Amino acid sequence: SGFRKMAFPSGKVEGCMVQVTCGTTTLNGLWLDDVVYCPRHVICTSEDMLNPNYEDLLIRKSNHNFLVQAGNVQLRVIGHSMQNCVLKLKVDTANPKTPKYKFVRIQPGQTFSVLACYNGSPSGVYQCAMRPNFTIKGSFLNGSCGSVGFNIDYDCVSFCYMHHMELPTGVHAGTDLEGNFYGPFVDRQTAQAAGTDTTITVNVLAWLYAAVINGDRWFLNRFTTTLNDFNLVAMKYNYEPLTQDHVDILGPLSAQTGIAVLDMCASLKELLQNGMNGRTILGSALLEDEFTPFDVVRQCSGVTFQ
Amino acid sequence: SGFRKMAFPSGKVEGCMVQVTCGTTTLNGLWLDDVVYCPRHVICTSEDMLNPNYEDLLIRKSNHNFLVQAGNVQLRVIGHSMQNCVLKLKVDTANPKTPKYKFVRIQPGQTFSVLACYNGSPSGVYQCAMRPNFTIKGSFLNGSCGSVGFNIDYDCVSFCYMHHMELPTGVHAGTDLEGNFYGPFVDRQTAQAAGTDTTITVNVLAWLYAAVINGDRWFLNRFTTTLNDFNLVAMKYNYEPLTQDHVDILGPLSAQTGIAVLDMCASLKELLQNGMNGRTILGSALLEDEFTPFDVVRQCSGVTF
Ligand SMILES: CNC(=O)C1(N2C[C@]3(CCN(c4cncc5ccccc45)C3=O)c3cc(Cl)ccc3C2=O)CC1
Ligand SMILES: CNC(=O)C1(N2C[C@]3(CCN(c4cncc5ccccc45)C3=O)c3cc(Cl)ccc3C2=O)CC1
Ligand SMILES: [Cl-]
Repeated sequence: SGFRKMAFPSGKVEGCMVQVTCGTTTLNGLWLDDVVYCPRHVICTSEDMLNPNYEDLLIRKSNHNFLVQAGNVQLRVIGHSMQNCVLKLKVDTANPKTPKYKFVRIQPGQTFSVLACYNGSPSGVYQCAMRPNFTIKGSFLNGSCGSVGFNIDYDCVSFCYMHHMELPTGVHAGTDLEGNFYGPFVDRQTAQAAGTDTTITVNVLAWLYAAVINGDRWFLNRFTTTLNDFNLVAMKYNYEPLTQDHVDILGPLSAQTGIAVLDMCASLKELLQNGMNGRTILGSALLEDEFTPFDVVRQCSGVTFQ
Repeated sequence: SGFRKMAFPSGKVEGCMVQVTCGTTTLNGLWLDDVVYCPRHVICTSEDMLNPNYEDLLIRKSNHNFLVQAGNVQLRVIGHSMQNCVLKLKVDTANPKTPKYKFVRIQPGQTFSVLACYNGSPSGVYQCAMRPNFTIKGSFLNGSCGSVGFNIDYDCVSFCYMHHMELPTGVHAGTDLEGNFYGPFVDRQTAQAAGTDTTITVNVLAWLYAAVINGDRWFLNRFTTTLNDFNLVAMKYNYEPLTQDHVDILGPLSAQTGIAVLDMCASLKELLQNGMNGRTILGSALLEDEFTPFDVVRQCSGVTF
């Protein structure tokens, strides 16, 4: 019993974190095999950030201008290249702690663990979701760039995020491990803003199923709804549209609890209209949207507390 | 910017988790140097759990009855002994991944990271607090016993909790690494319950300071209070009493924000009496009490390990 915001054990990622320095700029790097991946803005000064010409800044750099530090050991940079917004530094030593890994690009609504790092040293681990507006509500200070997001399903680490910047509303933007940004963001200090965010409906439904599994049913009602009528209500509360894909995805949780997806949608419609009236669901007074259907299945018991 | 429930990086603890099997019972063990620590109930059958005489159950076991597995390698048990509610299995190999460590017993209100494990394999990491009623609001299933709680102080892992059981309300009970339970619990299948819980006042105040540091200031007011008047109100709402030690502990956060501790206490009094009126603090409609003053300072400064 219990339901917590749970991160993957971070050890496999801790053994990959290094410090990358170019002149006066220092940030974090991810060392996998003989390559160190890091944000390309490590070659920029604060003045370059308004309209940087990365190709022009990079061509003036040699391998020996990049200082990579792994623990207390200096790695030797033997090559460099840029791939989108990421810099790939070829080093003379393969990481002996390199886990089994893949680079995966995630979709909005998907969750991941973040290992926040400073100066190549891990400081903390927390759970995050890719918001529908392609930002993440992380906890990062100056020096955290190059910190990564990942999932570890079945002992293989799937790296999905590298941290690049904080927007004016305090939310965060970054790229996949191929340097492609999530959202319409650029690694430029030009005026940028997070778009209006919405609630991840499929995740709130998954979390309502987690509460039924753990033994709570107070929020259920005798009603059902159509998918279209549910979406007309959801969008009035700034909730993302629920698609047939989301309904299909919620199938296993629906079978385990015996509550049809559109019946759970009717409960969600009622919760949005009435609020909680002093009650909580899994220790929360707000409807949680940062647990996916997959996260609920992973954490919750396979036996519903009927 | 941003404020998340953050755990310590778990790698140093991951390298210590092993699987311990005694007959049909399998649970987790902590392998430090040449000793594997685990809950002593690993030696009980379901019937034994009703009224166990652990010394009598243990005397009937030999070293080979304990199967310890580290990854895909079997560890050879060369000795065994009991210390309170923990079983210490002496093995023939010292853990090459043993970090610098200490066993520490924590007080209610203190937070720690839990590395939830099943079959000796880590599955997740989360942050939680020792409740004033000595239980923890964890997330554990059958097979999680022997999972540990810890904090990191520079390079040293301070182990503070080992998981033993789940109470009827779904909350959890366990021991320090010396086998002494937190709370009036026993490792027996008998009628036991979590007592009435209270809110950790010093932690709520720390989290209000974290919110101010992050730009959430709507709850601040021109008023102040005395410590005694605040405690009379806090008692009415099932909040733990605030002591002069708690006030001293909140000093740095008070200096950084310019909001005196008793000034923040007046803000907390108004929130208890009136609620939030449709507003949230750090994305929460409830007053959060699982962040200590130290956790707030650490997350708002980026302390590394
Ligand atoms: C909040 N940002 C800023 O004040 C500044 N900034 C800097 C930066 C790099 C570091 N960094 C941060 C990343 N995460 C958290 C942070 C917290 C507090 C300060 C900075 C942080 C950035 O955002 C950056 C990178 C890129 Cl690719 C594009 C633009 C910027 C940028 O705007 C200084 C001007
Ligand atoms: C909820 N518990 C139970 O139904 C049972 N139980 C078993 C147990 C050992 C495992 N375990 C659990 C530990 N954390 C989470 C759990 C989730 C779901 C089932 C069990 C869990 C226990 O509590 C145990 C240990 C001790 Cl030292 C004292 C008594 C018990 C005990 O009562 C079965 C009867
Ligand atoms: Cl995805």
